[PDB]
Amino acid sequence: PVLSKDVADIESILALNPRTQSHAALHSTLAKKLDKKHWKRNPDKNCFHCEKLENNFDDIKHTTLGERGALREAMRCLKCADAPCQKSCPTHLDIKSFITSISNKNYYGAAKMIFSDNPLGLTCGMVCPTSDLCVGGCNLYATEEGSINIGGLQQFASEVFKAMNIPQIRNPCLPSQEKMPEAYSAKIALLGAGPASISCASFLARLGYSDITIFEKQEYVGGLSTSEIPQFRLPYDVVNFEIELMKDLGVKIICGKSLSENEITLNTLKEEGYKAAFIGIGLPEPKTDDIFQGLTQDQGFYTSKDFLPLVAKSSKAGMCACHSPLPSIRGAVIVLGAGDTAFDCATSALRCGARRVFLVFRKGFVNIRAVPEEVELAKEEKCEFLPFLSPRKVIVKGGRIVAVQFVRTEQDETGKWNEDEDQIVHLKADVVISAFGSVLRDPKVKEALSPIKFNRWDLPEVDPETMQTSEPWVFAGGDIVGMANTTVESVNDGKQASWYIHKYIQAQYGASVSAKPELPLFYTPVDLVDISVEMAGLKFINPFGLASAAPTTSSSMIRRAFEAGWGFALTKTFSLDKDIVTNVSPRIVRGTTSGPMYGPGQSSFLNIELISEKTAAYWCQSVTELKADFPDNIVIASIMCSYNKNDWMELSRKAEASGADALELNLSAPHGGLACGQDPELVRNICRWVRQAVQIPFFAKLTPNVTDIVSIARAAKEGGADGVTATNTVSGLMGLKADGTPWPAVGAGKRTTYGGVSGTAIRPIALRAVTTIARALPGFPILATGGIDSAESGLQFLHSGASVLQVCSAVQNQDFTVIQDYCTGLKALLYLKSIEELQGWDGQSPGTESHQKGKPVPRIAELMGKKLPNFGPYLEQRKKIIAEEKMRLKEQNAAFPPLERKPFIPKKPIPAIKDVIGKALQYLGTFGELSNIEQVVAVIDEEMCINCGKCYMTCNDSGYQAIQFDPETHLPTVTDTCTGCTLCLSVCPIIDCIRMVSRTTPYEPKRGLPL
Amino acid sequence: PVLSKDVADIESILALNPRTQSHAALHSTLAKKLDKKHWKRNPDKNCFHCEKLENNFDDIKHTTLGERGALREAMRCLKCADAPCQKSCPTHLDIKSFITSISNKNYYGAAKMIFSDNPLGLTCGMVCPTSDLCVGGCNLYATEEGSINIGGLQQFASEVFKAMNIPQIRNPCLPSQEKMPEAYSAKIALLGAGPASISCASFLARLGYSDITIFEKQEYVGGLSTSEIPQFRLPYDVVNFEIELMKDLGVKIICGKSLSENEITLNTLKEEGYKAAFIGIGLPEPKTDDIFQGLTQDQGFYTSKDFLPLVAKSSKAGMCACHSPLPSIRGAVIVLGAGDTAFDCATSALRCGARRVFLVFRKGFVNIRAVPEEVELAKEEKCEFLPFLSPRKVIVKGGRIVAVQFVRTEQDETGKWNEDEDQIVHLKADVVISAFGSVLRDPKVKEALSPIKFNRWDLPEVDPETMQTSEPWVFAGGDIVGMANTTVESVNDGKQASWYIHKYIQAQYGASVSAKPELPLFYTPVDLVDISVEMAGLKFINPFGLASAAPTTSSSMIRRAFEAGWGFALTKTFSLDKDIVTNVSPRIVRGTTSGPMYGPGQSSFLNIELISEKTAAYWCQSVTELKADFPDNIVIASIMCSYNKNDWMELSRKAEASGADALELNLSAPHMGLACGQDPELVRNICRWVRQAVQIPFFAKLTPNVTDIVSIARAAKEGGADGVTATNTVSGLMGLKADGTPWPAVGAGKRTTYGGVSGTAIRPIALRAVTTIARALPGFPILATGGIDSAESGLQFLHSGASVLQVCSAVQNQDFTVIQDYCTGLKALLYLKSIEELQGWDGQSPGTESHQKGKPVPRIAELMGKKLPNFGPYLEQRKKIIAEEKMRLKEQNAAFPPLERKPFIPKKPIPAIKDVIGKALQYLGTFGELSNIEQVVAVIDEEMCINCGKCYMTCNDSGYQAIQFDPETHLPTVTDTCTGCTLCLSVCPIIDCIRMVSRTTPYEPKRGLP
Ligand SMILES: O=c1cc[nH]c(=O)[nH]1
Ligand code: SF4
Repeated sequence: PVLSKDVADIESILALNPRTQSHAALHSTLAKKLDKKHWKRNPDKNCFHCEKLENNFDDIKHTTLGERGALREAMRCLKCADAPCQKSCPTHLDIKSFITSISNKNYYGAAKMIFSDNPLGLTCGMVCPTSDLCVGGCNLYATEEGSINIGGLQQFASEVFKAMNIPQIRNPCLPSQEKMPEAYSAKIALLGAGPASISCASFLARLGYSDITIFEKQEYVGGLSTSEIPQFRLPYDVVNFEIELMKDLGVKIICGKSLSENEITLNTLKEEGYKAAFIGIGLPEPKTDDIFQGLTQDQGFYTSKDFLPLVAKSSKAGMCACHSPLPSIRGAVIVLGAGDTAFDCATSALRCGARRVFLVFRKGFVNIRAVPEEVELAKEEKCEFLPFLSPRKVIVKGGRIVAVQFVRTEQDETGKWNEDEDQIVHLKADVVISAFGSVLRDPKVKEALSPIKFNRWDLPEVDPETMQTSEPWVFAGGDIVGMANTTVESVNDGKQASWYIHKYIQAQYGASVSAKPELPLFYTPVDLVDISVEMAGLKFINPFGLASAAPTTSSSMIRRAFEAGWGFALTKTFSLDKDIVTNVSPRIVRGTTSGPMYGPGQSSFLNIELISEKTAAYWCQSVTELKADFPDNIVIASIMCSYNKNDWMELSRKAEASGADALELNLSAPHGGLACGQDPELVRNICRWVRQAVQIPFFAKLTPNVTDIVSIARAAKEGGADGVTATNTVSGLMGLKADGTPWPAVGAGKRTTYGGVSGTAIRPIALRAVTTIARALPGFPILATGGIDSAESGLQFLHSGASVLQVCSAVQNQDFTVIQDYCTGLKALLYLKSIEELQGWDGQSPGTESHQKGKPVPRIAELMGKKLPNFGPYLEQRKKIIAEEKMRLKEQNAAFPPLERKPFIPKKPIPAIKDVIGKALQYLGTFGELSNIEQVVAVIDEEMCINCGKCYMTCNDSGYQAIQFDPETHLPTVTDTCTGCTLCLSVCPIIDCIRMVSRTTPYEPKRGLPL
Repeated sequence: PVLSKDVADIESILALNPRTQSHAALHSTLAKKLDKKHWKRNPDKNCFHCEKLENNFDDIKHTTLGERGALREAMRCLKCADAPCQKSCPTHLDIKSFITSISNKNYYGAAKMIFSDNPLGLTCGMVCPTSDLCVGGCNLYATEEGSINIGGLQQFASEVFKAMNIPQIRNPCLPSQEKMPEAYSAKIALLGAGPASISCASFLARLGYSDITIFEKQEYVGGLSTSEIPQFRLPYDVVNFEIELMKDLGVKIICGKSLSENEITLNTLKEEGYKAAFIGIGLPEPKTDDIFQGLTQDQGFYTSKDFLPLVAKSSKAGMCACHSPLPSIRGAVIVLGAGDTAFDCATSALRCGARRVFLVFRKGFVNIRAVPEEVELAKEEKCEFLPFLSPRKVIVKGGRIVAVQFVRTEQDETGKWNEDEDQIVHLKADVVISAFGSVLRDPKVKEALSPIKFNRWDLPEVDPETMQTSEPWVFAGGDIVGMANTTVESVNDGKQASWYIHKYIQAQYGASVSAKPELPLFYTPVDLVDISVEMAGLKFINPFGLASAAPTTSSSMIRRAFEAGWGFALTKTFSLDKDIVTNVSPRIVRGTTSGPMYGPGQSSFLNIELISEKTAAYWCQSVTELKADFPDNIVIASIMCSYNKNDWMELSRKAEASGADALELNLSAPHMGLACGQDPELVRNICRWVRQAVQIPFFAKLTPNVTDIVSIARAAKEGGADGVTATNTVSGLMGLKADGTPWPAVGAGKRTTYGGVSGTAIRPIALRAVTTIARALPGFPILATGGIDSAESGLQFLHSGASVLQVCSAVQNQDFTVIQDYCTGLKALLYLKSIEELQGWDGQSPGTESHQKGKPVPRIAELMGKKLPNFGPYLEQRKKIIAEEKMRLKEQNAAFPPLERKPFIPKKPIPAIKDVIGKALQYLGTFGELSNIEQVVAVIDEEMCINCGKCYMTCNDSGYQAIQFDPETHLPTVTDTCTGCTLCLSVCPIIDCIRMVSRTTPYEPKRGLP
């Protein structure tokens, strides 16, 4: 037949494959109106109709991220200097550092950063009104694509850390507590177990106090995070996780005991030997309207303090022993108020069965107090909003509310709010929920706080810098102070107080504290992991070092790198005076290797820079200064000579006499390829010359621009080198302007020369070079360089036979502080190798569960395998099915078993660096050692698919035409003609939506004709 | 001194540099509350006052993109198969293709795609309610980051094309005007110069009709795009630009003529010899309420039909000859309605000086019919919204409105709407604008359409598939038909009608048309540019071909590539039967060369694939078939043998005998490396054997994995090759999982071997190889391979000395249709070299100018030199400066210097491919040939800066500590210690914010010691 034509079955496979177009298409406006329905993803503006939410407490946050989404968004962040988002965070989170960690897949280091400054970091990531806080200051607001989703990123890293089930540990800088000063045994009382006291108690325990007790009124802990914030925004297991992290530090919590006359008072505390007290009881009473006096829940009237804890008790497994019936809230519901309380009452009422919800405001839309994020959740669930109304009468008939009468409110010229008596509204409703806010109005609670001063708002007065009340041993924070209105500011109040409580207690025991506040960071057992490594007789405190490059232009720069934590550093390559060089400009440019993406995370640079412009005398003196000040940090002098025996011995002896721990020989000088590093005989002789001249170890820095880099490495070993640095830059031309001129272009003539490519774009070249050397010359020390930009990629190089890791381009893309990310990331990766329960993870990445847009898909029988993509009529069918399950799960009200949280324990010793070096090399082989019997095929998880057809298009025009793409559902199916080439997996936007599995059917290679 | 320590001056410059912190920070809640306001970028929820907008008609669209933002968003689009965004677009725009073109910097090809299906492509990008159309179908809605900004991308590409000032041309597929059949001179009339008629006339002109007249009532053209849609959403120069493209086709517009019983009627048109008519007059009258009859504008009452045209005429330069004043709208304004019209009245009233605006509507918020995009503009400008209110009477005192009395409305059991007489709102107001919608009511207009049938809605009845009325020669579309809600649906109405008008006219002249409607595309002189090239005695219809790789796995794929338009193709490498290979799996994986970014635009792939698993007989038969069916497309047979003279001669003769235009020798076989292609002696011998065996040209495919690729290129030439392909893949390992297992991992043993890296990550290596071969062997044909993914990158290889361009990974990332992007993009790059007025562009990219969020910075004397970043109290000061000049601009009032938009003409010959090949080599040389006297320094454009400090951080930890970063404004300044290394420019997220300029102060290399 015609071999180069598709048979009919393939032609039909290809039916939806893209084709070039020679005419404009004709589609009538009516046909287009009818077709639009089928593909619709987003809310339909014409839908007056809210879908059913009864008993549906699934996550509704727009900000929740999965790993795929988190990685994309962390890479987008500019990671700014002196960042304005951190300025705008009330707990001063180092957002730049934690987002950097996320971008490098170091979720532990990110979470550690987060919890060091905010012990409720996961709660805050979910509930912070970021548009009025950190995100409000984000520099990327100045771009069309907009500000960073900081809260969703914070939530993601904290959720991953929660899943690792690692405990908090006592501050490892402290002495053993037997040898702590008596002052740290002072009895400390905190009142109320909400965010403020949890934060305060956490920071005090970090400081070393061993007798800290939170007295909580209720039977449950967590404050409003537990009793009122809905489960569909803040899951209760988050609160429990943060509480258990506190209790890891020894904080005790006693429920059932109140700050109140005839119970706990400041007097009883003092008489019982408590030395300090923190008041964190919040605002316990609802703000009331006299109009509603006498109305009962039986009639359908609630305050927010009645209603929200009723919903929480029935929806938060682990709050009570009670399995509360969800309140039956049938009919029309009036919610009064314009803060967070009102909007959570409105969405919660829908979960209780409300038919319609009215949010009524005394003022206008311009005056809502909740942030636009929280408003949007009520708007998208079709709550109705009624401005400029003040309630006047409630109509009760038949024992139940049937209506509320309102009057119109207005402003005048002076801007005073009047009520117009003749302008009334009669609104039919079955349930009324007042959500005006909260107050402190309990005389017995205020009496228990005698004798502290209260202000005009009848709240305890504090110094806003120290949180101290008018009694020096009594501090206060959170909602009770009437300044904070957010979880993060309540957390910050307790943070601020902890330092000055510490100051006060220490002073009572006759001890001073430092004038500069110094609260400890957050620690786990991961931080005790040893990441030192020995190589060629040198001891490295960690395997990360600065390559000989632009970040080591000046020795002052190395000094700051050592102060930041870098384990070692190379000098910029230097030479004898007679070889002094002069740079041109421009000389370092961004790579075009990943398209027109500007800013953070450039995939390469190209440079036409020479060796150091600074003198050997400068470098030799600098090496002596750096080694005197940083004896545990390895300093390697990089040096270059022309092919001259006297020159190489003179220079190498000068560098050794300066005190360098080792030398690195830059083999780039030309001679007679062209560079000495490209000729094995020249490399052997240079190494022999240097070996005769010095006694300290030295390493030959190899170029990758050679046919056989193993032969160059072997030559250096034969000549006496103690190791090799693999590799220098790859020779390239980065591109041309459309007029043909180069970049970089030097002078009026716009000239250039070939430069060196660095960064992640050359990492496959460097990894292969390290691997081939490590396999051909086993045990010969390798210092790796080329695209290392994270602990994860560093570990790939260690696994491939490198002992230590040089970095340049990742610092050019950022700054020296990436070292803290690399060190915490390597500790975490090694630590997790000891945890049996996490063996399904890939490093710090949890096994990918079936999810849509960061949220797990409901595991429902009738929802699975029914060909229901997430659009058009199929989505409405999924909603129906989800709604029907939620109702079924209601009529049977069992299942309250929230697992008790217990940390995982290492089951083997934590590997050291020496344990992982070279351990991936066994998997490498020749092609003849790869099985062609054990073939695979692709398989697609339709629940994760976002219907783009990229797998189909890649198999059609780059593969085997083996995927069926459904014209109505846009769901792909791999068929039996798959060859397992794996291109589809490689182009799919969803991580792990496509998997390769063992082929179970007979396999025949497609040969076209016989043989 | 201590050389390794910073002196006090440098320690001061480093003050804001990041440092690893040792402790948790202490900052009181009060202090944080005060400091927050200094850095604030976005709206403050606590601010209830509108920022004053009087006479401010600057663009307020959230969707507008500059080039930097457009490139990011276009790379993000998945470019989907059977894309649902296109299904949800009423004009069926190929969104996948035009967005692909933008991502490849081919803005001409994008614009051509847009205007091919939508002749108002720029208007629609600006004003489409995309959440109810294309964007509402976007697959990326299923991701956290969300749907693609399709309209903003459409707007960006069309705006660049508008700036190129290139005209539309007559359909080049048509016969000369001389030889057109008589039917195409039929006199055609269109009524109304709005979107519907502009579209219909445009498509009729494309089909070849030469006598098309649009009759417009007003003295201005463009319909509601001109008369009512505000200048701050749709600038008038967009309308003018789209009209002039239509006029390029010969469509005539006559203003001051109306369809009305006493002027133009269907009868008079028939009497005058018009053979077809299209009714596109829209809905000319406002819908009114009895409650407002008698009220004048001087009493404070307007309809939207009265108000919005007054604001348009005053704010749209060139819309009228009469310069006219902005309406005097003072005090509180009530706008009645909840559609597009009402929200435009509300925002336009703030431009006229309103103190307060109430949008009042009779149903609830859930009932608002404008799209959320439109609502948000009024909300962000602090308009108040009053639901459930219906007007009952207007209070007039002293000759002017003082208040409107409303009654509350509600929804009962049925859902039917009631009015509550006892429940009243007395709302003070000085101005009332009714924006209830629009109707056709004029009896003289309706009588002029006799005798076509109207429907119960009192609108002309049409067949919804043909747009034909009850009279066969009269069609209608747009708002007048009552289906279209939007500019794009009106455009599509005219597009639909044009085919069936064409069908009717042809049949009236005794001619049939195709059973399948076939409207022509949009054409410009760019499309006539010749991009053919000769190389090694072979003629290539274009320089783009498929590399020997996975896209040529089967000859049926090469067939579809040729049908798509690819100039040439390589077979997958094949061998003799005895050398039959068997592939393993998995064997092709995504690159990790640009981090964890999945989906489109992978920066590399790695493969451990072998040569073809299909036999020589299959490939030889297939080459014969392909050369039979595509004689003008070049087919190159890729072949490989072991180091055996008889084998290479046998296989090359078999491929030659099949009809291959040329052979490509794959030198990857094992025999200073282990592959034949790594040793010049072996390459020279292999080429010699093949040269003795065959007479057609052959090319040696060179590996980059060699010390000196010139040596193996010269060996191929010495052996008799007619050229070389540079280059094959780079040897690499793409990475390991955290447990040490590799990817790809083959079998239960999880084994791998070294693979070949392809894609954009290897482009610097391939460009180096091509340029160095072209300099060493001048004139020797080079076929380039490695990271070619656009016409722009292809042109870099032609400039580097290649003649033709092989592609693999860009197709793996997409599909065969990228060839159309490559071809139009290369035509555009060559065409633009002939346009003197555009010499300051870089290819298709206009010269970047001061912008923030892709919107031009106002060049006002008071805003500049004045250290005002776009945040906190500085932003307030900027908006207070801007607002005062807008008021000053209300008086310093000009609108009488527009610009006759005349297209740029080539003023030099358009280069052929042969004219550009090798032209970059003149700039390449040794390091010694670079000047070290002509040094540069960095300079930052503060108006474009977004205050991230990345320049500062890079100079601090990778440079010369030469940048000051201000602690209060977060603005950087380059100081005199700059060395011009250029790292800061290279990391800045804003294109062209940092510039390198010639050093003017004395230059001294920093030596450390003397
Ligand atoms: O060895 C060197 C010197 C300058 N630039 C590089 O990339 N490598
Ligand atoms: S990197 Fe660019 S945007 Fe950022 S501060 Fe520097 S000049 Fe401004």
